[PDB]
Amino acid sequence: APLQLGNCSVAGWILGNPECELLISKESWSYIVETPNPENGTCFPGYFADYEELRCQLSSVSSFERFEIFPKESSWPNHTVTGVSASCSHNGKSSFYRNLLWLTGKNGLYPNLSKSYVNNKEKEVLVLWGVHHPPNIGNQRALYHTENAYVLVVSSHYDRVFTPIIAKRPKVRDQEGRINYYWTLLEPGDTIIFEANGNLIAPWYAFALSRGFGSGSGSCIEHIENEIAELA
Amino acid sequence: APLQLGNCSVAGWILGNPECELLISKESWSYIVETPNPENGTCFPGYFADYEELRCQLSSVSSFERFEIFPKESSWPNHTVTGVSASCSHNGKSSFYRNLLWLTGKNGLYPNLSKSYVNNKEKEVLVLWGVHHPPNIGNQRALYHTENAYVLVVSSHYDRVFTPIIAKRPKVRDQEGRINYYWTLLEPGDTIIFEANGNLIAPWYAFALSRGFGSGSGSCIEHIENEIAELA
Amino acid sequence: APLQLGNCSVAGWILGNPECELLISKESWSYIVETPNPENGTCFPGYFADYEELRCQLSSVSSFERFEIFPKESSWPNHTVTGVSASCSHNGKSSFYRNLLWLTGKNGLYPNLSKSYVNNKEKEVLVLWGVHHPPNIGNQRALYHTENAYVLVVSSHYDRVFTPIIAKRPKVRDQEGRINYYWTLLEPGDTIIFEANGNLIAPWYAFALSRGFGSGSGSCIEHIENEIAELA
Ligand SMILES: *[C@@H]1O[C@H](CO)[C@@H](O)[C@H](O)[C@H]1NC(C)=O
Ligand SMILES: *[C@@H]1O[C@H](CO)[C@@H](O)[C@H](O)[C@H]1NC(C)=O
Ligand SMILES: *[C@@H]1O[C@H](CO)[C@@H](O)[C@H](O)[C@H]1NC(C)=O
Ligand SMILES: *[C@@H]1O[C@H](CO)[C@@H](O)[C@H](O)[C@H]1NC(C)=O
Ligand SMILES: *[C@@H]1O[C@H](CO)[C@@H](O)[C@H](O)[C@H]1NC(C)=O
Ligand SMILES: *[C@@H]1O[C@H](CO)[C@@H](O)[C@H](O)[C@H]1NC(C)=O
Ligand SMILES: *[C@@H]1O[C@H](CO)[C@@H](O)[C@H](O)[C@H]1NC(C)=O
Ligand SMILES: *[C@@H]1O[C@H](CO)[C@@H](O)[C@H](O)[C@H]1NC(C)=O
Ligand SMILES: *[C@@H]1O[C@H](CO)[C@@H](O)[C@H](O)[C@H]1NC(C)=O
Ligand SMILES: *[C@@H]1O[C@H](CO)[C@@H](O)[C@H](O)[C@H]1NC(C)=O
Ligand SMILES: *[C@@H]1O[C@H](CO)[C@@H](O)[C@H](O)[C@H]1NC(C)=O
Ligand SMILES: *[C@@H]1O[C@H](CO)[C@@H](O)[C@H](O)[C@H]1NC(C)=O
Repeated sequence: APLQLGNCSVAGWILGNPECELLISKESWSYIVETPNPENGTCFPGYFADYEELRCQLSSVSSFERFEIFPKESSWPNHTVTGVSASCSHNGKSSFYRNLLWLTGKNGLYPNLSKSYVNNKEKEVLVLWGVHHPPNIGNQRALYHTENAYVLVVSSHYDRVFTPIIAKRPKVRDQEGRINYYWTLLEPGDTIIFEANGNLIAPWYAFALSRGFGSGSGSCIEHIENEIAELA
Repeated sequence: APLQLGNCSVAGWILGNPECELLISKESWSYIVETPNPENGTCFPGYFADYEELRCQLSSVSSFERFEIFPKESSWPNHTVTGVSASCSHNGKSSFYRNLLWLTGKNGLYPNLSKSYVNNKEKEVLVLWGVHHPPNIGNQRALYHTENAYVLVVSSHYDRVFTPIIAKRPKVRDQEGRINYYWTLLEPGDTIIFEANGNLIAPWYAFALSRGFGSGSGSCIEHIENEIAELA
Repeated sequence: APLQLGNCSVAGWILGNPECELLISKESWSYIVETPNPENGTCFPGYFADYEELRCQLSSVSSFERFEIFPKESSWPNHTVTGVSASCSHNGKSSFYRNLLWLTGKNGLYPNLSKSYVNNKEKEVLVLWGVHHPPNIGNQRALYHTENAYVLVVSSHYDRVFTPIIAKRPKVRDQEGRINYYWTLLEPGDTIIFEANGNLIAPWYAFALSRGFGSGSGSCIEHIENEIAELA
C-alpha cells in the first residue's frame, strides 16, 4: 500500500508547506510515491540536512501520528511566533510551514530560549527545526537585535551546535537569505533540549512513528542489504 | 566462518567494554554476528563517529592482531592515566575501556600532549580515540584546570580538529556528560600524530588488520556493488 | 561504452594532474575504467571531499564539455596566478593541476577576492576548488602576509565556509603541508560565488555535464536502487 502524494516533495510534506494539501487521514504505508521532478518542496529555499536518510527512515511506516510538541500560545510568551514570510502565499496569503515557528525578538534584545520535551508517546519521535541565515547583519539585528547568536540542540544520542553564516546568495524565490533544516529521532524515554539566543526556527509539531519491522536501523544501506537479501 | 559475539555491539568489542568477555584467540572472519538489539556497547554513552563504516571496514578480515600502541607506564609520565569512571562496574569495580586511556591533569595546569606512532606492522592499523565533553565548566576545570582546550589529530590522509562543547544532557546511565569516539585507518609507512591541551582520551591499544581481498576500499556502498555483482 | 583511463585516478583526471595525458576528444561514457590501485591521483596530497559521490555523479554521462570559467589573464590582475609547486614535474618541470589556480599575494597584503560565475550552458556545471593548509604560520605569512584567513563559497543550494588549519603532517611526496579539494554542482540559471581573504585555490576550468537519463539524483544509493531494480 504505497502512499499517494501530489506535486510535492517529502521535505514539503514533513515541514508542512501550505501549498501541499496532504493533511489527510493517512496512517501506515509500504512505499512513498513522489514525483521524480517535484516542485512544491521548501517555501524558504535552503539546505535540508540528511534528506536522503529521511526518505529511508520513513520508507516503511506503521502507525503514524502528528501531534503538537510546543504550542505557540504557551511556549513562548516572551517571543514573537508570527515569523510569517511572503516567500509563499496559499490563497495569496503570506504563511509559513505549519509544523515550524520562526521566532523573533520584541521590544528589547531577543530573550534567551530554553525549552525541552520528554518523549512519552511510546514511539520514536521525529523532531524538525531550522536555523536562520540572514543575508546581512542589518537584517539579523532587525530580527534579533544582535550580530552574534547560536543554536544548540541536545539529546541522549545527538548533540550539535549550529552557527549562522551571514552572507548574500543569488535570489531564489525572491529570497536573499536562507533557512537550513535539521532533524533527529528522539527515543522513548529521552528528552530533546533546545537552547538559543537567536536565529532559531522552533519545532511546533512533531511526528510519532511506530515503524514496526519493515526495516532495520532504518538508515539507508540498511534498506538495501535487506532488499538484496530478499532477491537472494 | 562468522565471528561469534554475545549481547555486545561492535562498538563495545572494539573499544574494549569490560562487560564483554570477547578476549579470545580469534583471528580471521567472514561475517560478524551481532544481536539486532544489543545492550553492552558503550560504557560512557555518546556518539560513535562513522560507526556504519567500521562495520563495513571490518565486515571481512584476514589476519587480525591486537597490540599496544601507547603504553601507560612510559607514554604519559606528566599525566594521570587512571581516568576510571563507575559508569560501568565489571565485578562491581569501576573501570574504563581496555583499549583507551582517559587522561587528566595533576598538580598544576594540564601539561601539553604531543605524541606520535609510526606504522611498521606491514598492515593497516585501526586507531581509536575519544573526546571528552563536560556537562559543566566547573567539571572541565576540575579535570584539566582550564575552560578552553582542543584536540588535534593528524596523519597523511586524515586531518581533523575537535572542539569540546560543554553542555548538560539528560542522564544516560547516570552520566550528565558525554564522550564521543573517532577513528581512522593508518596506512603502512605513515605516522599518526596526537596533539592536545585537554579533554583527550588517548589510544592505548590498536589493531592491525590484514583485510585481504574480501572487499575493495572496504567502505560501504563498496561492499554492496560487490554483493550485487555476485548475484549477477 | 566504458571510458578508458590509464594508471590515474578520477581525482587526477578531474583536477588536471599533468602526469595524466587524458586530454582526448572523449565525450559520453557508460562506465569509468580505473586501475584498482591507481598511482597518479593528486599532485599535492590531501583530502578529496565527497570523492565517492563524484564517482557516482559521473558514473554515466552524455555530452561532456571542458570549458574555461575564470581566465587567469583577466580574472585576477591583483593576485599571483603562478602558484607552481615542484610537488610534481611533467617533463621534470614543476607544474600545477591544469584546472586549478593557486593564488597568492604580491607587494602588500593579499587583496580581498570577490568573484562569481553564472551558469548559462544549459547544463549542470561541476566546479572544483581547493583550500590551502600551511604547515606553519611563517609559510602562511610568506604567501598571504597574514595569519588569519577564510574561504567562503555560496550558491543557491550549497553554502559552506572553510577554515584553514595550520599544522605539520608527515611528509607525503616531500610535502609538509596539504591541500583539500571541494566541489559542487551548479544548476542552470544559478550563480557560484567565491569570497576569500587568503588560502584559496581558485577554479580555472569547469565541466558541463548533460548527464541524461542514465541515473536519478546521481547520488550513490540512487545508483544502487536502480541497479537492484534492473536485476529484479
Ligand atoms: C500536479 O500538477 C498537474 C498539472 O497542473 C495537475 O493536473 C495535478 O492534478 C497535480 N497533482 C495534484 C495532486 O494536484
Ligand atoms: C507550488 O507549485 C506551483 C507549480 O505547480 C508553483 O507555481 C508554486 O509557486 C509552488 N508553490 C510553492 C510554495 O512552492
Ligand atoms: C519573560 O521575562 C520575564 C522577565 O521580565 C521572566 O520573569 C519570565 O519568566 C519570562 N518568560 C519566559 C517564558 O521566558
Ligand atoms: C544567553 O545566556 C548566555 C550565557 O549562558 C549569555 O552569555 C547570553 O548573553 C544570553 N543571551 C542574551 C540575549 O542575553
Ligand atoms: C546473552 O543474554 C542471555 C540472557 O541473559 C544469556 O542467556 C546469554 O548467555 C548471553 N550471551 C552470552 C554470550 O553470554
Ligand atoms: C551489560 O548488559 C546487562 C544486561 O544483560 C546490563 O545489566 C549491564 O548494565 C550492561 N553493562 C554495560 C557496561 O553496558
Ligand atoms: C614533564 O615536565 C618536565 C618539566 O618539568 C619536562 O622536562 C618533561 O620532559 C615532561 N615529560 C613529558 C613526558 O612531557
Ligand atoms: C599548548 O601549546 C600552545 C601553543 O602551541 C599554547 O598556546 C597552550 O597554552 C599550551 N597549553 C598549555 C596548557 O599551556
Ligand atoms: C600503466 O603503467 C604500466 C607499467 O609501467 C605501463 O605499461 C602502461 O602503459 C601504463 N598505462 C598507460 C595508459 O600509460
Ligand atoms: C605518476 O606515477 C608514476 C609511477 O608510474 C610515479 O613515478 C610518478 O611520481 C607519479 N606522478 C605523480 C604526479 O603522481
Ligand atoms: C586592484 O586594486 C586597485 C586599487 O589599487 C582597485 O582599484 C582595482 O579594482 C583592483 N583590481 C581587482 C581585480 O581587484
Ligand atoms: C576582506 O573584507 C573583510 C570585511 O568583509 C575585512 O575584514 C578583511 O580585513 C578584508 N581582507 C583584507 C586582506 O583586508
